[PDB]
Amino acid sequence: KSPGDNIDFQTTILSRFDMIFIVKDDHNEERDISIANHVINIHTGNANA
Amino acid sequence: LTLESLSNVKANSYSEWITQPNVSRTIARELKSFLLEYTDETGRSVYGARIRTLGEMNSESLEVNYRHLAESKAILALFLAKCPEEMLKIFDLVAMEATELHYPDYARIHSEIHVRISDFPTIYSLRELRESNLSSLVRVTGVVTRRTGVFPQLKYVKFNCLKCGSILGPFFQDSNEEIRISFCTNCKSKGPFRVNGEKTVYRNYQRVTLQEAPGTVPPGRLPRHREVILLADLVDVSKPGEEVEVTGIYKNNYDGNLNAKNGFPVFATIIEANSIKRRVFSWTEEEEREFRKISRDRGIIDKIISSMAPSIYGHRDIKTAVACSLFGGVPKNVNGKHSIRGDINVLLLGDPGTAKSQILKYVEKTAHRAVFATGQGASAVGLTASVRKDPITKEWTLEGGALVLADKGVCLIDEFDKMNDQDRTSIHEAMEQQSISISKAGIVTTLQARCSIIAAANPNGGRYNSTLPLAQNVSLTEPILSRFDILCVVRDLVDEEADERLATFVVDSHVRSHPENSPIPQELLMKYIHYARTKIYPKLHQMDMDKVSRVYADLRRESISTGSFPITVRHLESILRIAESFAKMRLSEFVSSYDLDRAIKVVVDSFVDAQKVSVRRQLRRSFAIYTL
Ligand SMILES: Nc1ncnc2c1ncn2[C@@H]1O[C@H](COP(=O)(O)OP(=O)(O)OP(O)(O)=S)[C@@H](O)[C@H]1O
Ligand SMILES: [Mg+2]
Ligand SMILES: [Zn+2]
Repeated sequence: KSPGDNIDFQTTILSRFDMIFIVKDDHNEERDISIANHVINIHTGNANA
Repeated sequence: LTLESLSNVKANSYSEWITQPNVSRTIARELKSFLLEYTDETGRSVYGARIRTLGEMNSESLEVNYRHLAESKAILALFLAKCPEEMLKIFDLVAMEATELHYPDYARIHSEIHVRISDFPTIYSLRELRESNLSSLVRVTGVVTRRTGVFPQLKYVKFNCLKCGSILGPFFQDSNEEIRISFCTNCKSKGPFRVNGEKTVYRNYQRVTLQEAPGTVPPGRLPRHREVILLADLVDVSKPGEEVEVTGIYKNNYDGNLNAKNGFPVFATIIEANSIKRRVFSWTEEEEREFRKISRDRGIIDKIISSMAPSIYGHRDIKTAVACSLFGGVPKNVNGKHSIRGDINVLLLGDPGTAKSQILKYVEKTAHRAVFATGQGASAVGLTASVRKDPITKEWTLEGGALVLADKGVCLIDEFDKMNDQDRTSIHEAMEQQSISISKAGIVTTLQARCSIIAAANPNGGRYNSTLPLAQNVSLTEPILSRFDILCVVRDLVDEEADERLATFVVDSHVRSHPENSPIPQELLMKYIHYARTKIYPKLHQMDMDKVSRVYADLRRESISTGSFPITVRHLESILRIAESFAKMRLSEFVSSYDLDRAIKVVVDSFVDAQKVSVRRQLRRSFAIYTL
């Protein structure tokens, strides 16, 4: 689908913004292992230190 | 005079008889003898122990049983029943002297001891108070509707004279009528005297409306209501909505020029409360040891699962979600910059007749700060913050709503589907920011709404359709559906054995309830939940990170392959939060591996059962290792 086909509004608001960011789910093991470890260190307290 | 001389009366009325100084001093002496010499033939003086207890607790309330006085001096009990006001004043003085017999410095601390008569025999409903009960002691039951704030009423009234500035002596304010002084005794003038509040002493005052309890009212009749005045020590005792029993003097409220609308010389009636009796999440030193003893059992958690809603049968995963929501995780804020929510939000989506409302009522009974609200209903606390002006009081008040009111607690929203737009927005903000921002009537602020939410909903069309996924069965949109940690879909599929056991359970519940006819006890369980919520705060350590990260990728790649709605990071956070909630039921300071496995089971079961049946068949076989 087009980027204006996924928005639930007109395409003029997209031109109205200064910087748009299309944020992805990369859907692979090498990234979500790192994300899972980051969140576990957040919950543990290592990331605070 | 003697007791037999007290039996005979000479004055026209009982009140004039007690008003005489000789009868008053005789009654004072007899009450002193009764208070100092009453024993229950067991060698102990209960009233001396009561005086010692009230002295050591620094309290102005003395509980005197009516049957003790009736057995001791029946004529004084009859005098108290007929003319309670001045005899209570006499026994106030007597009890004060009895207290000063033990503690000689108690007068400067209090200078007032209130005697509370308990176990009055005659029982009256509010619908049977009549002409004969005026200026007499009545014991009436009922439900408190609403109560006023605590106001200062003048007790020891002190004046000053405008002519000379001299400050006059203190005078006792009778509760019946206003007192006034006409002389100065310094400049000998009848000039305008003014009450100065800095040297005037006050008592507390409350006004409480009591209605007849709706269970006891005759069929066609409306519940009668009376108004009860609570004095200094009895203020803020009975909260509205509870059945209470008040003993007090039934008397007339005096008003100017009577009532012009009636055209008849009609007075209103009040009850000046003598005693209040109620017809608590405090753990003692033995209670915490009992909690530690019951926590060290290996199968404690399952017992809590078996303790959730005994009247509800067979919904074990729903009860597990209830236990997780009641105990809850721990909130956290790493470096102040990043906040992780620490309470489990449970959505019970079910067909009619799956007893979701009874589960909500059970949680309302069990939880500490539980607030019940609904979308379609009217006579309930709203979910939206507001600034409301009373039409009569003309006072602007800030209502935080059910979400702010359930802070550090649980909010139970029945009928989550037919909510309106403002309540949906309130729920969305209360789950995103855990706060509610108001800009109304010049008030711009934010209110903390750190509340767990246990919501109940009906699917679209009255049935869950397993062919369609969850989002198409519920009117709730994707962001509000994603905020729930446990997502219990319950459906009443036809199973013969399950139907037989359910029907047996319900019919047995009816036949136990007829008027002619291993679970933890509820009282222990409620304090256990409060204790585990308020003192445990579990924590997970670093060497378990290799398995949660493993199983996270294991669910994510399978969710990609199967093609359902994706597993995000929030499912991992829900795992880690449900683990911390399960660890609280063990009263454990750390998170164990079986704890994490049970949380993973809960999250996997909650994610699988909300799917299309094609997704269900693959996901059940792929995640068989984690469901076990
Ligand atoms: N599993 C069950 N165990 C015991 N009683 C049950 C069970 N399921 C239904 N009931 C009874 O059936 C009735 C259903 O009442 P509700 O709790 O109001 O049902 P509901 O789940 O709230 O569905 P609604 O009202 O359409 S939202 C009550 O009398 C329950 O006691
Ligand atoms: Mg219901
Ligand atoms: Zn004067």
